[PDB]
Formats: sequence, structure tokens, C-alpha cells
Amino acid sequence: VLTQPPSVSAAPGQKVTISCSGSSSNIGNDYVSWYQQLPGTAPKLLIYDNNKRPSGIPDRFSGSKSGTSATLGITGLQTGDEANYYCATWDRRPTAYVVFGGGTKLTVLQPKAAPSVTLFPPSSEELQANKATLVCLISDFYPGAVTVAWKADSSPVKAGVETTTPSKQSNNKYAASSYLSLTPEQWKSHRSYSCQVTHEGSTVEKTVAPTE
Amino acid sequence: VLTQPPSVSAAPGQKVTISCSGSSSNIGNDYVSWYQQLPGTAPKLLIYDNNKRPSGIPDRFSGSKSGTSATLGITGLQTGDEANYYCATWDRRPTAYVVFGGGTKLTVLQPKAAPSVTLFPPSSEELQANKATLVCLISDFYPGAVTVAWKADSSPVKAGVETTTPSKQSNNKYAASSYLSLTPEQWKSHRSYSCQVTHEGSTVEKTVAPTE
Amino acid sequence: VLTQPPSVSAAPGQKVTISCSGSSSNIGNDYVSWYQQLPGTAPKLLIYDNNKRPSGIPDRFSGSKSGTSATLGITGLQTGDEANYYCATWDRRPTAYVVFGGGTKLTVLQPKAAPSVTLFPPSSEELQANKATLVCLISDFYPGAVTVAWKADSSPVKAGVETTTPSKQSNNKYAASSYLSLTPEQWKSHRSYSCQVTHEGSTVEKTVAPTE
Amino acid sequence: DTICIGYHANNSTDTVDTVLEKNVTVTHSVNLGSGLRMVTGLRNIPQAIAGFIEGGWTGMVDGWYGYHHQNEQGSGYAADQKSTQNAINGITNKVNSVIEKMGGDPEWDREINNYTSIIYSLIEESQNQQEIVQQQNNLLRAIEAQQHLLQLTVWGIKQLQTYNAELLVLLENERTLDFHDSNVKNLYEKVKSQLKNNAKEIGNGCFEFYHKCNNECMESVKNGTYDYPKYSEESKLNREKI
Amino acid sequence: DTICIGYHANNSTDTVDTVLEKNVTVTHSVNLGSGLRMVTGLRNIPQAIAGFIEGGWTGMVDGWYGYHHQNEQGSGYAADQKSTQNAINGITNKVNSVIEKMGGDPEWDREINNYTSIIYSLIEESQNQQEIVQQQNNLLRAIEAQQHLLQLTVWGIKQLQTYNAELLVLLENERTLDFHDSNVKNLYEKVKSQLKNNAKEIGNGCFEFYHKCNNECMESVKNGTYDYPKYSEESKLNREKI
Amino acid sequence: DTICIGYHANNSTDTVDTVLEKNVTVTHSVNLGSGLRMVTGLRNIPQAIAGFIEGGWTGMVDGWYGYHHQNEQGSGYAADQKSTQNAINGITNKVNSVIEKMGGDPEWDREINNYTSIIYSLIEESQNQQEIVQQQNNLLRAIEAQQHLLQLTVWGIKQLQTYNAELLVLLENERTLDFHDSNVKNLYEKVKSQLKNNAKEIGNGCFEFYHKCNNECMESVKNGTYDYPKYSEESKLNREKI
Amino acid sequence: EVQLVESGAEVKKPGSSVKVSCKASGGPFRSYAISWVRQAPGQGPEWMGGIIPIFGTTKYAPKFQGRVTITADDFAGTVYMELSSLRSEDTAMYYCAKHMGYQVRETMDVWGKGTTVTVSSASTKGPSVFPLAPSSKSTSGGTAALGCLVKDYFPEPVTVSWNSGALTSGVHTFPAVLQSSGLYSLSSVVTVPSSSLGTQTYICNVNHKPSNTKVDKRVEP
Amino acid sequence: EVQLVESGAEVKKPGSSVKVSCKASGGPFRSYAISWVRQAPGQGPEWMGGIIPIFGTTKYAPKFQGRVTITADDFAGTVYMELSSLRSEDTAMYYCAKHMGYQVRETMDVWGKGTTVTVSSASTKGPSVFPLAPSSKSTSGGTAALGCLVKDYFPEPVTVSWNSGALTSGVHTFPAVLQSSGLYSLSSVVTVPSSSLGTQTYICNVNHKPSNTKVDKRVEP
Amino acid sequence: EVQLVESGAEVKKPGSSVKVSCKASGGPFRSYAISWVRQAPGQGPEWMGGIIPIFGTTKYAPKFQGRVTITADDFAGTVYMELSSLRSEDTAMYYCAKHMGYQVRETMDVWGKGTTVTVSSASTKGPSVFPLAPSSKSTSGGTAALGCLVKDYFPEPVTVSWNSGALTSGVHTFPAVLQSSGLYSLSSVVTVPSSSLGTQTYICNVNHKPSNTKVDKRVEP
Repeated sequence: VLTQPPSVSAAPGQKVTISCSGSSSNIGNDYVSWYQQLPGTAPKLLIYDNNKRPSGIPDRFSGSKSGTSATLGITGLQTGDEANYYCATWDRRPTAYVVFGGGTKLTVLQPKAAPSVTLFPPSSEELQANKATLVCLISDFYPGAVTVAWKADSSPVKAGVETTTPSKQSNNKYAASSYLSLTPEQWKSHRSYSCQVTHEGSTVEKTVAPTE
Repeated sequence: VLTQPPSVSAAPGQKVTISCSGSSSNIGNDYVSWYQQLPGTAPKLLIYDNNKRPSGIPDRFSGSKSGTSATLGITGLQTGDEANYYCATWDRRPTAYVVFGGGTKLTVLQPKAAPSVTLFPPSSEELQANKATLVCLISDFYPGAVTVAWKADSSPVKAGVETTTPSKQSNNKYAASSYLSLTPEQWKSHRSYSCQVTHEGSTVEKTVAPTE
Repeated sequence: VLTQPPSVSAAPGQKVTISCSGSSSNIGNDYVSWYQQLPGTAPKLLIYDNNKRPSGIPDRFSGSKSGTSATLGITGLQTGDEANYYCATWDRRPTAYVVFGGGTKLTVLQPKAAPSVTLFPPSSEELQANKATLVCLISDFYPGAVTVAWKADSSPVKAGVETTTPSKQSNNKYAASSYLSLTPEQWKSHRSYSCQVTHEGSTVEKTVAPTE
Repeated sequence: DTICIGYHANNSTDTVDTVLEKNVTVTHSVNLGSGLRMVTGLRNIPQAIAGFIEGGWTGMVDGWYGYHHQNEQGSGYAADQKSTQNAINGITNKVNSVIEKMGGDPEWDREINNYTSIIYSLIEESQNQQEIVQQQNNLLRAIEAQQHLLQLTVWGIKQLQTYNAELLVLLENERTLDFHDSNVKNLYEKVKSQLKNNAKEIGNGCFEFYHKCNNECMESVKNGTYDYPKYSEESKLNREKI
Repeated sequence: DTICIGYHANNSTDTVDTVLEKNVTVTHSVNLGSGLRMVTGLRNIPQAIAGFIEGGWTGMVDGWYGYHHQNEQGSGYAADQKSTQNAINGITNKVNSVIEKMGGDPEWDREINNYTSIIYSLIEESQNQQEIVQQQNNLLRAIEAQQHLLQLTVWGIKQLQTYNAELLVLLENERTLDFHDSNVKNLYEKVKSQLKNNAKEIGNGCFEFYHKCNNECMESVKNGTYDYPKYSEESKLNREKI
Repeated sequence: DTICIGYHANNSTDTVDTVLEKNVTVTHSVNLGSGLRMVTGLRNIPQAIAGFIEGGWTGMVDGWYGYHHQNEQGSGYAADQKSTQNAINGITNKVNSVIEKMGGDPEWDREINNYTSIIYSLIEESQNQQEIVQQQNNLLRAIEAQQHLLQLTVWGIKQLQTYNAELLVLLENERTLDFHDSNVKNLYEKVKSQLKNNAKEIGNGCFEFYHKCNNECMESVKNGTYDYPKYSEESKLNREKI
Repeated sequence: EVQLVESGAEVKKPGSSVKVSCKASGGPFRSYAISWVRQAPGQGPEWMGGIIPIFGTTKYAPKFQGRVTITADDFAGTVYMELSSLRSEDTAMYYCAKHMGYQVRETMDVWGKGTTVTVSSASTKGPSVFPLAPSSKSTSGGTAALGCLVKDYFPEPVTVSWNSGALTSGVHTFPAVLQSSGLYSLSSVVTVPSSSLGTQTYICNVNHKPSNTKVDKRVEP
Repeated sequence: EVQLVESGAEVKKPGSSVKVSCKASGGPFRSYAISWVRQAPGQGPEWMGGIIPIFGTTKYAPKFQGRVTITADDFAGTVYMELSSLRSEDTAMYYCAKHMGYQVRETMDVWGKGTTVTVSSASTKGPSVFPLAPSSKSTSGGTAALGCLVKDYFPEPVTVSWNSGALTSGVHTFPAVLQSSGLYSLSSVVTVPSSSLGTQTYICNVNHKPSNTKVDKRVEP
Repeated sequence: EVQLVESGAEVKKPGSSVKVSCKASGGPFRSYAISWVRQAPGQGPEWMGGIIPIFGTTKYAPKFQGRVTITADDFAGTVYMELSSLRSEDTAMYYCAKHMGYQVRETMDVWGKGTTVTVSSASTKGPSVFPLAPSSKSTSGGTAALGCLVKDYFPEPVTVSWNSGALTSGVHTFPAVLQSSGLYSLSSVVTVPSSSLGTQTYICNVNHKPSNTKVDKRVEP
């Protein structure tokens, strides 16, 4: 497997490089391709043969290979370039096969949007069906990376938690959901629960109590 | 022409050989074929190339050639094998032509059937038309070889006689007819005529007189 | 250009030759063809390759070439042979091109027919339209060569005259027309005009006066 | 002593056409019916007893492919019966298919004409009963005219099959002419194989023996039982004698 | 040290037909639908590492056209990827046209059968309402029969297209088989060109180097960057050494 | 002094297709109407005055087949007018037949369209008078639809003749290209015949005289009146001089 | 396997000619030779001649060499044999037979069924039908024999049935004889009980299609 | 044999161009050359140029070399001759003629019939019809001549009949003359007896289709 | 350029098999190789294998080498990928991608859009719909949020609209979550003013076609 940086960052007009470290058997003696993947799209060919561009690809992207390492460079950076970037080559060594890099999430360094947080308690029909689901919904934040932490009264609870990966909305910000699955008894057992969202060194927290 | 035995004989299960004597120009240096012919049928190929069998021919038949002579052999003899057998080859000597053997009538040595004999005198309408025909009809005899002799009163008559070759009937016995053509005057001139059939050292004789 | 005799003459059954003088560049080293042209017809091929005949051409015609000169010969001469005869060859010298001879009018030496001459004065409707045309019409003459001369009173006039070339009629004689274009004043100015036809050393002359 | 491989030529003036070549004179042809002539025999090319390189043996009448020997006992042409008959067997089955395959033209036809048959009978109906009513006049007139348009159209199949017929012949004539050239060469190779160096290649389709080969020796070469070691030596000195 | 130009052979028993030749075994073929088989690969002819004069390399699996080297470092088969793919690219586009071109048979058809469709629906009209009047009887009978005459006739196009289909295949099979023979020879010439007299022509599709040519030297011959002056001399003495 | 046999080449970029070969550049072609192009001229192959083995003489403009001489008096190209015109005469009559033979397509057609003509006139009848009665409605509708099925069907003949047209061209293009190759070789043989050993064969389509042959001598070789005994001796010493 | 079909029986005069055909199934072109083999009664077969496919070469037995002509219509898949200058001993059954290869030899594997050719100086004549009455010289206590005499007809064949088709079991029709006049004659007998004799009515129905005569004749004591 | 058909007569102005065609029968492709040969009145023929089949090579007489263009439509079996920069002396009869081989030479075996080209500075004008009255200066005891003068028309031809077609025997229509004005004029005379003169009525019917004028004019003493 | 279309989403059990197809536009025969590349969430792509045109040779990644089979239907212009012995981590998006030449290599220029394969031990179950009531903990002076909880369904997808299609502006439907039970759950929220709350009536319309259930549920304080 080829080693990519997990992530790299820059602003509009600015420049950034994504590295790909391999070995003698792959990168060392084969050609390197680069691919771009937006959310919800198939990988699209950016570079092939170390530095060639397919038609449709502008001179803002370019590639280089040196020995066991290869590099993607992106100048004049734009908003649409925010995607995941994978390198690719031929690994002759094992049984011959095409290998991809782990991937690099590029972040075009937008106005920071503080997240808005909504918390619903279990519906009464759900408790009537012997189940209990707390729903914490987070929307309109940028950049799109948040951590979620739950609280039983005051002390954290880690069991029963399901959180999604943040996904970019229609309006180019990000969204995320978090569900805490409890028993109706655990639900009525406590005084209140809290959903705690931490985005860019800031903290938002909403609270709910068993219909008071 | 190739020389065959006129006839050869044996019983069911038993064996028999039919010989074919030729010369150096035919049998001496060419291949020999054998053919079987039932009554009323085309010759059917039994052996070719001295000893080969066409498909459909069982191993009960077989052939051999030695110098100027060739031989057909038939074991496990059956009733259906009763036929005429001809040998055949290529005679290069004259102008090149295919030559057949005289033929051998095979007789599978059946219950001897004594012949039944019927004699009709001239019909009155035939005498009225100024002709006279005696008709001697012989049926259901085996083996199928009979001689026929006519008698004027007591002394034989050889003029005016027409006899058929014996032919196998539907029921696997043989039949034959014999006609004596006379003038109505010769017919009324004598006291009676006799038809005399001789089959296997036995004698049957019927008699007729000018409507008495 | 090749030099032919302007004209050559002979009688029925008699013989005649038409010569064609050229130079070293044309006739001297190329093949010569001959063509016959009746009035109102396309040239028809008579001889090619110095002396060959196309099918359809009889042995009454024949050709010869000697050095820089070539010759057409016509024996057993007939009435239908009266035509124009042109020789033809390849002139390599200039830029290579096919050249024809000036042409020879053959005359089969027919009963001389003295010409009949009719003269009309200007019609009154023509004078009324301020024009005046005298018309001298000559028909049924042989051979077909006439000269025409006009007369003002007694002295000749050469201005205003238009004469046609003589053309062979339907009945195998020749015809010709001659028109004198005057002003109505010139017409009434004189006492009479005369049209004078001269055919084979003979003279015919008709006269007209301004409606007297 | 010398043996030659050759083939048959005769007084045939029959010409067929392949694709690349026209008016090719063959010894044996066959006339289908529509100007179509399929070659069965081979190129008719009649010529010191030469081989097959520049020669079709007119003196050879017993078959298509065969040998012309010459030894002490004498000389003469002799056709290879096996080879000739395999050629004839194969070509026959092919020529037949052509006659047999084109027999789909009628099989399918038998219907369009039991149907053509039914229609002009149905048309003679209406002609005899026609002795509102003239709405049926131009009605029948419309159908009779459609019957002609129908026959012209069916005949379009005859027209367009003409050309099926024409190409199949030209092509099968080449597969055939090639097929002969094959069998001929194969016979030469089969002989060249046995003889090896016991015989000299003249290059004209004939082999010059280095050892005297009598009639029996010739038959052995013909029926593929030539004993190379038997004459090996006497050819061997003979090659070095010279 | 020696290099050979050759091609691919395999365990294919696929046979197609050209025009002059039938039952020709090819390595790669393609089955259209009506007994039509187009060759894609090449003549299947499996055989001291010989070249291409009498040999299809079964041991060569990486492509159609390529080289088999032998030097100090070792030996082995190697397919020319460029050559093989140009052949495959060209043949593919051709085979497709055949599938694509014959696609005029249906395009045009789509109409005769939306129309056939409309008629036997119009015929079922008259069958259900027919439950003067029998003038309409043999009237309908006349049309239904004309519908069969019509379909037989349309089917005549199927019959007469059979043969379109059959010849196109035989012909494209030759243009193809020829096309391979071309590319193969071109590769040999491209190599013969570079080597010049630095290598001996064996005449079997192989070149015997007069100088030792290592794996790198071989690649240089493959990718067309053979340095003739570099080895010129050492071949030159070697030619005169003997 | 040397004489060469050769042929014509020019700035033509015209390409036709045979069967085994496509996009073949010819000097003279002819454009039928349906993408069909028949070769009339010959393969366009423009090149020490070489012969015809690897050369089409662009410098030869007076015809198709001819000679290029070189003696004391000078050198130059000269077309054989007889040969060239026989080729042109034969090919013309062929090309014409193609135009003339395909003229059965219309002759037969003239009828299906005086009949097509009569029907849609008969159809416009019923459309104008139709302004029991609607039994005549779907009656007419049935026939108009059968008119389309009829035209599609007739057009099937156009479709199926396309392919008549396409193969005839490819095939006649080979008979033609072959025909040229024939005439060219024949001219060389006719010259090789006269010269015999008075001239050396270079093998490039040219003959090197062993004796000086002036312009007159050349014409004698051209018009087939070469006097072998006349120069026999002087060639004979010259062969042994060396 | 191949089936060989031959044309119908022929009757000819001495000095005249006859042409027989044979059609081979499949084909029509053949990849084997075909010969014509004849058999006179009651003798051994005689090979007459043959024809080679494609070459069309013919070889003939020297006995017939001169008046036999073997031709082939390959498209018709049909060969022909024409024998001229007919003699009475040319009366025989004639078979077409195919060989295994293109070469005429002693091996003929498939045979036509044979067609009859009769050569005689006579013409076509209807027969006369006479009754062969039962009587007492034919009553061997139990059964009794009676029949019909079909005299002086030409040529073969003749059709004899009893009671318009009813009587079959116990009916024998003897093969004809050939007199010196060139004319045929046969007998047909039916075997029936003694008791039904006078009570039962028996009629023979003779049919000789060549001369278009149908005769029915009663037979009574 | 081959028939050569040429396009219709042409009338052109000086400085303008004209293009004539010739269609060869059979073909359409030709295996021989074709040349264009012209004839002015009343002179010898002049060869202008020709075209070779297949090669399409053209050679032109040096006199026309420069303003003549010979093209061929081989599929149409048609060749063309285009002569530009017309002068009045370009007025002539123009013939297409085929040669024996592909090479232009003095031998032209088949000829087109010729078509006329007229080059003049004038335009198309209908004629005027005047009577040429009989009178006494035209009565040579027995017969008497009368006719019509068709003056100042362009271009040729003109049609003159008598009594709407009745009078034919004894009618002569003279060939036209060409004046210096570029205009034509002709005469048509009918020969008739002296006695019918005043009794009989005679009318000429002139027809000049190019300008679409039909004139009928009576002729009386 | 070439368009690569892949078959529909698949749901399979562990141990079972799945066969996906890809159809290349144009062709149908291809002059380039095609590979199958898979992507599990949310990871980097993995090359699985490929197939060469004409040769039909296959190469497979060693990780899948053994339970993947790549076949081609050249006439159908269609290739296939069959992965057996499915495990839960075989849940991924699978892409077909063409190469530039016939040789499988790192360069894939055109990609299919991907189809989803889900491998789970569960079955197909309709969801339960719960209301996420507005309340006062959701009124930040001005607007107010309300929605629906679609619980425990399988498989994806599910369709959530508001007021039968009327409400659109200000409606967010969150991407699902995948619980440990192998079942999905999502939320859909609509943002609306505080004042209309009790007055206005809001209904969500959930549609889960795989199990054929349509649920409509009102949401009220």
C-alpha cells in the first residue's frame, strides 16, 4: 500500500502538494496516476504517466515522481477542489497488481460556520412501543469535523451511541446526526441527558428531561 | 468365364463351401467378390476384396482366395440362405471387363414334401374355338425339382409340350405348371392322356379322357 | 497549313487527282487522312494511314503519299462525288497539332444549264417604311458559279451590294440571291437599275424602273 | 531411371471464372442453368517426359493426379486412383450442396405460388360476378395492381438471388482450383519424402534416381513402401561417383 | 546471443472460413449468430527457439506479436504491447462495424412490423365483426393471403441478407488474416533495419548477433533505440574473425 | 546503354478497395454514385532510372505502360501506345458493363412505379369521395398501410442491391489491378525475348546492353524488329571481355 | 444409403433399340462409378459396361462392345444405357449398380431392382379366358380344385382375382409360361371344399392392362 | 457504330463565352479520344483540341491554345468544349469527332453533325415581311414569279410556307444573306401560271420562333 | 467518450454470491481492458481484477484472488464480476473502469458510476415512523424545528417528503446511520416559523419501496 498524508490544507489562489511514498517495487519502477473524488462521485482521472493530463484537466493540477516518492501539486486553489485525492501505480512485486494510496482529504482553508444543534427526546409512541431514541441533529457547520459526547445527568455515557460521519449539505456546509438508544427505564431513570458538540475549539450543548 | 459348382448342399447349423475356379488373368491377379440372389431380388453384395464383409453381413459368411481359385464358406446354415451364389472378379486379359461365375444354387438340406398334382382337360369353349390345351398343375413340393412326362394312351409324346421352371410358392414350397397344346382332333383321337410327375424317386400320375 | 488545289475537274467514269503539298514536319513524317464533305454534312473519313479505306468506302477512291506530298485519286467518277475534299495530318513542329488542307472543290464535268433570272423592285410598303431593297434571284444554273454586277442607269454601282454564295438546289442545280440596299430617294433618283448575271461566258440582264 | 509427378490435361475448351481470373480453360466443368459454370476438373494446360511444373499430361487418361515413370523396363503414365477419387469425392459433395442448397429457393417458393395461385383464382371470382358496385370496381383494380407489385417484388428475390448464384460459383471455383494444386503438391511431397537423397530433384516435378528402380521399385514408391536403406548405398556411391 | 520475431499460438480449435480457404484454425474468433464466425486472432500454428517462418509461439502469452530473446542473462518470450494493441484496436473497430452495420436490418425493420402489427389487428377487426356481406368474405380472405405473400416477401430480405452476412465474414476474415501477416513482418523489418550487419539473418525469423547483446541491449532493439555505431566494430571483427 | 520497362505514376490520391486490400492509392479511378469507386488506372507508387520492380514512373506521362531508354544520344520516357490503349479499351468496356448491367435495376423498376403511380392515385380517389361507409374506412386504411409495406419491400431490393453494387466493385478492382500487372510483365518478356543474351538482366526491370544501342536500335526493340544476329557478336565478345 | 431407381419395363422388336435410365438418390452428382449388369433367365449375371463420374469414360464388355452406349446426366443424377440391334436373347432383367469408388470393378455394393426388357417379334394381344372345371377327377374326398386358363396374351403382366376380391385364402396363381409363338399363358387355381361346389358361385376376374381388356368368367361343373 | 450528338445552336456576344457538349452513344466511358473541329464559312476545317480518355490529358491547337477548355464527364459519356473571349470570326459550325484510339491524331472516323455558334454584336429582332409582286416584267409568256422578302431578322432560322401549307410544288426558298448590320434577310418564291394570277389568291406564312412572331402576308399585283 | 453503465444495487447474505455487470457504450467489442475497482466506506479504492479484450486473460488482486471471477460477453459489450464467499466487509461501492489500452494498469480514464452491494445477516423489514415534536426547547425565538424518525428499516433507500410534496424550502433529510443490528435509521427535519406552529399542519410522507410500505405521520406539539 502507498502512504499518503491523511490531510493537507490551503486557501483560494494558494498552492498545496499531496505526497505519495512507496517502495522500489511499485513507485520505484512504474508510472503513477492521480484521481480526484468528490462526494457521491466515481474517481476521475487527474494525472497519468507521472505528469500527463487527460483533456478536461486544467494546468492548475500537475504531478511529479522522484524515485520512490510522487507528488500532486494544486495551485490557484478553488472551492471545488475540496475532495479526496488518491495516488495509484503498478506493484509488480507480489503478484502483479494495481495499488492505491490511502487517500488525502484536501481542505480549502471558507468562512468558519459555527454549528446549530437540535435535540429531540423519545416520542411518546416510541416509549409506548418499549424503545427510546434520543436524536441530536447538527447542521450548517464549516469546516466539517465535529466530535459528539453524551452525558447521563452529568457523567458521560459511551454505551448505546451511534454517530454518522459528517456529510456536506446542499448549501455547501456540513451536517451530522447522533442517536442514543436507551431503554424507556434508563430514560425515566435519569434527570436529563445532554448532547455535546465540539466544533473548532468551541462547545455547544443542549439538554432534555423526561417530558420534564 | 469363372467355373462354379452348379449346386452344393447341407442342413441347418451345418457348413458348406462354394468354389470358383478361374485363370491367371482373372482370379489369379484380381480381387474376388461374392453376391447373393434370392428369387425376385437384385444381387446383394456378400464379400469384396477376397474376404471383406459389407455392414449388414454377419460372420456366418466368409471368403477365401488361393491362386486361381476362390471359396465362399457358409456356416450355421439357415433356411433363408437358400439362393443362387455368384462369384465375381476383374478379367484384365481380353479387353478389361468384369466377369461373373456361372452360379451355384444352394440347397439347405427341409421336410421332404411329396407333390400334389391336378390335371384339367380342354374346356368345351376352347375346343369350340378350335384349340386344345391340357393343363398339369403341381404344387406344395420340396425340394423344388421335378421332371414332367406326357403319355398318349400309353406311349409318350414329346411334341407340343411346354413346362415351366419350378418356382417357390408363398408357403416356402415349390410350384410348376405344364401345358400340352393339341388339336381338338388329336384330343378326340386318343383314349386318354396322362401327366406324369417324378419327384425324389417317386411317381405321381393323373389321367383324363375326352369327357370320357 | 497544307496546300491543296483550289479546284480540279473531270467527267463520269473519268479519273482525277487532288494533291496535298506540305513540309518535312507534317506530311514528311506523319500519316495522311482524307475527308469528303457534301453540302450540309459533317466531314466523312475517306482515307487514313496514307492509303487505307474505312469500311463503306469503295475502291474507286485511293490515296498515296510521297515525301512531302500526298495524293487523292478518284476513278470511275460519279455525280455524287461532287464535294469539297480536304487532306489532313499531324504537324509535330510547332506545338503538336492536327492540320487540314485548304480544301479542293471537285467538279464532275453535267448538262450546262443556263441561269434563269428574276428581278423585283422595292415594294410600296417598304418605301413607305423609308427603305428600299432590290432583289435579284437566280436559279437552275449549272455549273454553280456566277458573278453579279449592278448598274445605276448605265454606270455600275458597287456600294450597298450583298450577294450570297451559290448553293445547290433540290433539283441538283444551283441558286443565288443578290440584294441592293438603297434609300427611297436614290431609288426614285434614277431612271432604272439593272441586275447583270454572267454565267459561263454568257450574259443575262433584267431591268426595273420606279414603277415606271 | 526417373519418376515424375503430374496431372491430367485434355481437349476440353470449357472455361469458368474465378474472381481474380476469367475465361480459365478447365478439363472438367459443369453447367448449372443460369450461365453458372463450376470447375470440377482442373486448369487445362497441355505441354523428355516433363513433370507438373510446366505441364498437364494429355497422355494421362486414367485419372486426375498420377505419375509418369521411366526405367529399364519401359515408361508410361499411371493415375493415382486413391488421390483422384478423394478429389472427385470431395468436389462432388460440394457441387451437390450448391444444387442442394439453392433448393431452398423453391421449398420456400412452393408457398408464395400456392398463394399466388389462390389469389388470381379469387380475382377471376370477382371478374365473373361483376358481370356501390363500382366502388368494388376500383377496389378490385387496386388489388390486381397490388398483385403485380407483389410478383415484381417476389421476382426481386429472383433478381437478388441471381447474384447469390453468381458469386458462389466464382468462389467455389477457386476453392476447387486451389484444392487440386494442393493434392498435386502433396503427392510430390509424399514421393520426395520416401526418396530423400536416393534420388535427385530435377525441379520440374521429376526425380532422377541415383539407383536403377525397376517397375516393382516404382510400385513401392507409389504404394508408399519404398525401402530407403535397401538402395541407400548404391545411391550413395552414385552421388559421389560423379 | 540471438533475438527472434514471432507471434502467438494457443489451444484454440476455433475454425473460420476465408474465401480461398476453409476450416482454418485460429487462436481467437467471434461468433455472430448465423453460423458466421469472424477471425480476430490469427492462424493457430504451434511448433532451439525458432522464429515466425514456421512457428506460432505457444509459450508467448502476453500478446499477439512479440520477440523471443536469448542472451547470457537468460531467455524468454515478450509481447510487443504497442503492436498487439494496434492490431486489437483496429480489428475491434472493424468487428463492431459489422455488428453496427447489420443494424440497418432492424432500424428499417422497426417499421414493417409496426405496420405488420397494425394489419393483423385490422384483420382481427373484420374477423370479430363478421360474426353483400360475403363479398366482404373473399375480400378479407384476399387480404389475409396478401399478408402472407407480404411476409414471405419481407422474409425474402432475410433470405437475401443471409448471403450479405455470409460473404462479409469470409472477406473480413482475409483482410484480418492478411493484417496480422503485415504487422508481424513490419516488426521483423523494424528490427532488421536497426541491426543491419551487426547481426546475421538466420532466415527463420531470428537474428544471430555478432556481438553479445545483454537484456538492456535487447530492450533498446525493442523500443527502437539500438546504437549501431556502439557495437558496430565488435560485430565487424566478428564477421571477419570467422 | 540501357533500356527499362516501367509504368505510370502521378499525383493521384484516389483510393479504392479490393477485397484483400483497402485504401489502395491508384492513379486513375471512377466514382459510380454509391460510395463505389472502381480503379481504372493502377497502383500509384512513385519512386539511376529504375525499372518497374520498385517504381512507377512519374516522369512518364504519355501512357500507362512504356519504356525508359538511355543511350549515347540521350534518355527519356516513352509510352507504348498499343499496350496502353488495349488496356484502356478493355477496362472501358468493363466499366461500362457495370454501368450498363446495373441498368436492369431501372428497366424492371419503370413498372413498379407506373404501378405505384396508379395506386396512390387510386388512393386519392377514395380519400376525396369519402368526403357500410366506415367498413370502407378501415378497408382503405388497410390498403394504404399495405402500400407502405409494399414500398419498404421494394426498397428491400434497393437495400439488397447495395451489396450487389459493393462486391462487384471490389472484385472488378482486382481483375483490373491484376490485368495491369499482366500487361506490364508481358512487355518485359517481349523485350527479354528479343534481346536474349545480347543484353544483361539487371533484375530491376532494366536490361543492360552488351552493345551500344542507338535510338533506332531502341525503336526496333519497341516495334519488335530487333536484329539479334546483327549485334550478336559484339555482345558476345563483350560478355567474354569482362 | 444410395437408392437406385430404374425406368419401367420395355417391350421391343428385333433390330430396334431400347434406352433405360437409372437415377441415384442424393447427389445428383456422383463420386462413384455406375455399371449396367444384365441377367437373362435363368442364367448368371453379365456385366455390360460402366461410366466414370467426371471423366465420363466408358468401358464395355466385349460381348456388348459395339451396340451399347452408356451416357450420364450428372445434374439429373441419372445415367443411361442404350442397347441397339436387339435380338431375342437380349430379353433379360437389367440392373444398374454403383461401385465403391470412381472405378468400375467387380465390387458393386448397391443395386437397382432391375427392370425387364422383352425382345420378341410379336405384338400386343389380349388373352382368351377358359374355365378349368372341377369335375370328379379333381375331388380327392374333401376338397376340390377349379381355375382359369389365360391363353395367348402379350405382354406380361396379367391380374387374376376371385369373386371380385372376396376369395383370397386358398388361391394360387401360377407363374406364366412362354410358348414358341412369343405369347404368354398362365393358370390361376382356387382350392375349395367339395360340398359348396354346386351351391357356391365362383368367378375369376382377369385384367390385362397393356391391351385394356378386363374379362370376368364363371367356373361351373 | 458510335453516334455523336451535339448540343443546340448558340448565339453569343463578342467577349462572352460558349460551352458546347457532345454525347457519345454506348459507353458511357470511352476507349478512344475525342476532338473538337470547327469550320467557318466557307473555309477549311480547323482542329481546335482534344481529350484523352482516362488520362484526361488535353492538347490544343496553338491558335485556340489559351481560350478553349476541353473537359469530360465520363459517366455522362459527355465531353465539353468551352471557348471564351469570342470574336465575330468565331462564328462557325463546330463538330465533335472521335478518333480510332486514345490518341488524338489526324484520323477522325466518326463525326457529330455539327452545331452552329453565331458571334455578333446584335440582339434578337423579328423580321419585316414585304411582298415581291408579280407584275409584267416577270411574265415570260406562260408562268409568273412572286414571293416574299423577309428583312432584318436575328437570329436564324425562319420558316416560310405558302397558303398555310397547300402550295409546295414549284416553291423555292433561297438561303439567307448576312448583311453588315449583323442581320439576316431571305426570299421565298413560288412559280405559278400566268392565267391564275388575278383569280388565284397566294399568301406566305413566315415563322421566326426565336422572337415569337408569326406573320402572314398576301401577295397581289 | 465511452460510458460505463453498471447493474443495480445488490443485497446479499454472508457466504452467498453476487454478480455485477458493466456495459460499455459503442462497441460492443472493446479495444481496451476493463477492471473492477471497489471502495468500502470510507476508505481508499481497492483494485480487484481486470480482463483483457480478445485474449480474455484475467489478473486479480491477491486479496480477492480466489473468490472473484471476471468474465466478458463481447457481443453484449458487457463484462461481469462475480464475488463469492461474501463477508460483511465486502459491503462497498463497486466501480467498473476502462483502461487506455488492452493492458490493465494504474490508468483508468473512464469510470462507471458505481453500484452498491450490501452484505449483512439481516432481512428486509419496513421501518417505524416516529414524530420529533417541536416543543419549547426547539424555539430559538423566531423559528422552530420538527421532524420524523424513520427507525429500523432495511435496506436503503427511503423517501421522505413533506405535506405530500408542498413543503420543500427549508427541509433537510439527514443521511442514514447504520446500527449494529444491521438496520438503518434516519431523520428528516423541516425548519418553519414559530407563529405558524399550532395553526399550520405538517405531515411527513415516508416511502420504503423494497418492503412496499408507505407511511404518513402527522407531527404536532
